Amino acid sequence: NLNELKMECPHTIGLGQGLVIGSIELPPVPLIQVESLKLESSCNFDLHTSTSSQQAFTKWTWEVKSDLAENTQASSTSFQTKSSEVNLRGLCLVPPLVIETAARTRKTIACFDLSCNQTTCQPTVFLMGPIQTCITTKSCLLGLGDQRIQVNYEKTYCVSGQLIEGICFNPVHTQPSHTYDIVTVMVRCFLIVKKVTTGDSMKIEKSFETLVQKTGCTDNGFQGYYVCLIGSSSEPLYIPTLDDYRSAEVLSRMAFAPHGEDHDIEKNAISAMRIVGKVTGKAPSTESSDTVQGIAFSGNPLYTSTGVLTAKDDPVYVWAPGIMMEGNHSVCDKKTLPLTWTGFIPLPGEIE
Amino acid sequence: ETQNLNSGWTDTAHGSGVIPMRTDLELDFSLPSSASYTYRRQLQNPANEQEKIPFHLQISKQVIHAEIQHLGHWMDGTFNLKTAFHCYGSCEKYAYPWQTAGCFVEKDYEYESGWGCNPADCPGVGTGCTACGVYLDKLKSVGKAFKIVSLRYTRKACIQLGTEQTCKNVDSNDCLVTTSVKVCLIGTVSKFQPSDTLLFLGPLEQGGLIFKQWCTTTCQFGDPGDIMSTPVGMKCPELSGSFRKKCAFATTPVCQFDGNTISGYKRMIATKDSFQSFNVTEPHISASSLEWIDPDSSLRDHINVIVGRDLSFQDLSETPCQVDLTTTSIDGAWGSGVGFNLICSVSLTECSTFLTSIKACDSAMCYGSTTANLVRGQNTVHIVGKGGHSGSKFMCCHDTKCSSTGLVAAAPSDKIFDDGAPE
Amino acid sequence: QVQLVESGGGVVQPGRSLRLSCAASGFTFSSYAMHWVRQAPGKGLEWVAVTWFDVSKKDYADSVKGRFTISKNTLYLQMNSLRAEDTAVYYCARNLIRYSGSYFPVHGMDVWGQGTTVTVSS
Amino acid sequence: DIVMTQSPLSLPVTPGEPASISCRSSQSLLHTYGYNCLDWYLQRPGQSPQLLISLGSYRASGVPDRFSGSGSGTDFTLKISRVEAEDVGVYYCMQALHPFTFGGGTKVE
Ligand SMILES: *[C@@H]1O[C@H](CO)[C@@H](O[C@@H]2O[C@H](CO)[C@@H](O[C@@H]3O[C@H](CO[C@H]4O[C@H](CO)[C@@H](O)[C@H](O)[C@@H]4O)[C@@H](O)[C@H](O[C@H]4O[C@H](CO)[C@@H](O)[C@H](O)[C@@H]4O[C@H]4O[C@H](CO)[C@@H](O)[C@H](O)[C@@H]4O)[C@@H]3O)[C@H](O)[C@H]2NC(C)=O)[C@H](O)[C@H]1NC(C)=O
Ligand SMILES: *[C@@H]1O[C@H](CO)[C@@H](O[C@@H]2O[C@H](CO)[C@@H](O)[C@H](O)[C@H]2NC(C)=O)[C@H](O)[C@H]1NC(C)=O
Ligand SMILES: *[C@@H]1O[C@H](CO)[C@@H](O[C@@H]2O[C@H](CO)[C@@H](O)[C@H](O)[C@H]2NC(C)=O)[C@H](O)[C@H]1NC(C)=O
Repeated sequence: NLNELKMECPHTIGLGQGLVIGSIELPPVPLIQVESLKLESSCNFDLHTSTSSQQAFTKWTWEVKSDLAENTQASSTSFQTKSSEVNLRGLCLVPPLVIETAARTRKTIACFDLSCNQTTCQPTVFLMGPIQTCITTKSCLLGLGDQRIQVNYEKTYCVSGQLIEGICFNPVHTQPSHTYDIVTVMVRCFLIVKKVTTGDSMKIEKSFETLVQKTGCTDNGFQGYYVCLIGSSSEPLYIPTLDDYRSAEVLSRMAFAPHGEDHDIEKNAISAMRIVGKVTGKAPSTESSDTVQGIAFSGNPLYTSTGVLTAKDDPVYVWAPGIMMEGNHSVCDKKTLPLTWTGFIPLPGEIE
Repeated sequence: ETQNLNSGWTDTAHGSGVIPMRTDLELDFSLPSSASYTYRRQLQNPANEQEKIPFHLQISKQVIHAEIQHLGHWMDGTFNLKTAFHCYGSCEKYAYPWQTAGCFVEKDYEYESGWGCNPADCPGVGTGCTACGVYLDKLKSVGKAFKIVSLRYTRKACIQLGTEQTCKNVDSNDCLVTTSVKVCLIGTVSKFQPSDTLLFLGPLEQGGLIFKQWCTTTCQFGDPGDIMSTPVGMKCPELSGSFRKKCAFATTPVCQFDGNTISGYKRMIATKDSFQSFNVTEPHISASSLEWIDPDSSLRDHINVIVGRDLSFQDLSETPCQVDLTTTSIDGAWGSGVGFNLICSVSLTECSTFLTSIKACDSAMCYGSTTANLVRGQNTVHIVGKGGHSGSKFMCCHDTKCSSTGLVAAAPSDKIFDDGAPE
Repeated sequence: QVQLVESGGGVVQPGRSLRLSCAASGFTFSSYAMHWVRQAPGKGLEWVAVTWFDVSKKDYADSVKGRFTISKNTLYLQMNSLRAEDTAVYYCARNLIRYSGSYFPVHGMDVWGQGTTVTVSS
Repeated sequence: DIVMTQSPLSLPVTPGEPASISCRSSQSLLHTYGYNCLDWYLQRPGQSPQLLISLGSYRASGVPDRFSGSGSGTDFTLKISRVEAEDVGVYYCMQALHPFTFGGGTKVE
């Protein structure tokens, strides 16, 4: 089976600026086949290979106790959790400056994230590149596992803004005025790891705790940032940028919706799941105490299952299938930051 | 008696109306909004018939002022139904990502033994709460809403009496009262009423919709104004309906909802033709009022004009404004089809400024006119007309003074003009 | 972590009043029932009262019914008209129950308080 | 009425042997849901009571495999294999529903 990933390109390519991005949800694959997943290209562009390397993840799972007596009533102790390190390959782990300078380096980034339940993972494939690749590539075929992905580049109207009564409106480029024409655009953000020697400038989790007005937390040592792309085509956006109104609004939407949008398959449209309960785990599994918490659930794959601990600047990657990891910024201990984040942003707009 | 004028040009022969001021010149007429009025006469003194003064009454388009309350942004939403069965304990509040939604309502169901709906994926026998909820996701702004507090209608009145000129805004309570001329706007009929809610799907100059019933105290999902984004925060409606605890596949508890699942914006879109729309030109908005010009003749005004009988003819005819006309260029073609444009160099003397009208005549009739405020020196005026036949050299005429030169054309508005010329 | 701490215990005369308190932490107070269990000096264990389904339903033992009332995430126990036979160390315990107004446990009292001492004899 | 009866009020034994404690009820403890509403508690000399068995035979979390619950209706039994030094204390069976009546205590040493 194949799935069409559509790259919605602007009509102005020669006079265009920024990147073009697209994403697609793939059918669920069982948990055993995850570690051997490889994203194959065969495209006519310049693929950046950094994301195709192996990275250690603390796989964190839960399961019912094997020695459970018959008719045992569910409780906080009728099930157990476990963690172990495993090498994952192909996930969206972009090095810094790669997405920012993709327009100049003419490189193309292709990766995937995972949204999993207890027995399977659903991959979300992201593909982003220079605007000019909308002409040099046009058509391609990516591959992941037993799935093929027909990549089509098609010129599309209002790729960076929103259509208001038939007229395209793009976000204001800068904010002198007050309140006027508001557009609602989709953003797709990607977590970036970037450490510095001395300052607190890279502790992005301290910015979230400030936005939710949570004082006294000290488990926010992670150093990194997010790179967002607006709509299907725009220039890369650095989160956080202290003078960009788009950055402050994207950051605010993250603080109050840490898990962002879901990757639901709205067929059947029966949203029912079972909440197993609050759980804690060891990340990494060689730790002597619990370092991450979350909510164990049973149901269809909904939200992303990958993240990093906000406590360590050396990135501790956690893959928790069947567990919604703690992302609420109002807590201090055992919180995580997602690898990818999709949201809808209200921004002041202006006509093209 | 009032006279309901309408916009449009009428072919008139040469001439300019002369009114001997034996009595007060009285005008009673009603004109539509978005229609400028041009009334031109020569006022003549009964004694000394060679004392003739120009009278030009120019009434600009009707602007409408509305005291408004900013209600915020109307918001579209998506009806999302979710059921969460806890394997034990109570149903947690604000512990899951779907509870970050803009607005939602949840119902907590107790676990009833003997119901039979027991899921097989709990770590044991699930006995906890079933949290059923409706969640409004992906809230988008669809436009701004304004409530009309009060309404006021003004029209700019400009008058050229002899060598004197003045312009003043007039409304219902502020009539223009000069020594010789009185302009009174006595009444205004409107399509807009107080307490109306004006919704703007896009920019101000793109039009609006009128809502007589906009949600206020009791707001329900599906009503006009159900979801509002205010500066203080999100104002949300009640999710009218009820929950029903069902069982799917005799295993998993699922909830269903009986009620409306379509947002107010989507229910308005499906019945958009049932809402009074209105077009907008030159809008100006503040934090407390909205100002625009209706261009669809939706408004109608009633104006009364009184010119006093005892004009100061001697002081108004000292140095009469003298204009000279030369026909220079002509664009377009002739006939009653394509219309034409006439360029004319108009040179006024003696006076500093002068409000008057230049007309586009041929040998027999005038087909168009243009009114402008001439500034001392040379003026270039453009006139649009329609008509003409072989040999009809188009020229520019001020009342009856036409340029010596005449120009022929080639092969194939909402204004009111009244200069007293014969039809 | 989860733990229960008792307080308010003392020593008074028969007919007076005393109020115990049990501060809970680490678990949802509406998911677990909260019991009071006393132990007279040198004697066995005696159940006193309980509250469950948040705090909307309450029950008591026959020997105390009408005299005690079981009311920050803390649990209280008002001991009124405390006659001289209630001398005991009073414990505070929790246990998981099915989520309903009808009390039915899923497991027994797993975590207890360290206990508080109250003796009434004059 | 309803009362619980425990056998040996005192059960002294060496370390490393089996031990048995019985608990008999006046009326049946078998609930319509299918669970025996009886728990087993242990009180160490200076400690508060602790949970051993819930609902007749369900071994509580953190309780080693040597303890075991069994029985139905009115005749219940607590088995402990290889008695250890930590097992010293008083054992109490408790009714899991309202009338929460206790057994009376069984001393081990
Ligand atoms: C991380 O974890 C923390 C802690 O668990 C969690 O904090 C909780 O946040 C939520 C909101 O995010 C808080 O809930 C809000 O509480 C206020 C105040 O509630 C009292 O007062 C109101 C009246 O003012 C009473 O009605 C109410 O019963 C309480 O007595 C509420 O006002 C909020 O309700 C509004 O927002 C809801 C959406 O969340 C709407 O569905 C709801 O309809 C309300 O809308 C309001 O709109 C109009 C605005 O004035 C008004 O006219 C309407 O009538 C209506 O009031 C909301 O319930 C909660 O208390 C916090 N719990 C804590 C601090 O312990 C974080 O949310 C969590 N974050 C993440 C990202 O996971
Ligand atoms: C986890 O998600 C998978 C994928 O949706 C679920 O497996 C599906 O189950 C349905 C019905 O049982 C089948 O029709 C599909 O073919 C299954 N897909 C796969 C890939 O196996 C699975 O049930 C979910 N886990 C739980 C506990 O609900
Ligand atoms: C607002 O103006 C639009 C045109 O700009 C009006 O719509 C047109 O009306 C004419 C007259 O019948 C039709 O021939 C056109 O097909 C209409 N549409 C367009 C796009 O021109 C509209 O009626 C005006 N609003 C009101 C309330 O009168």
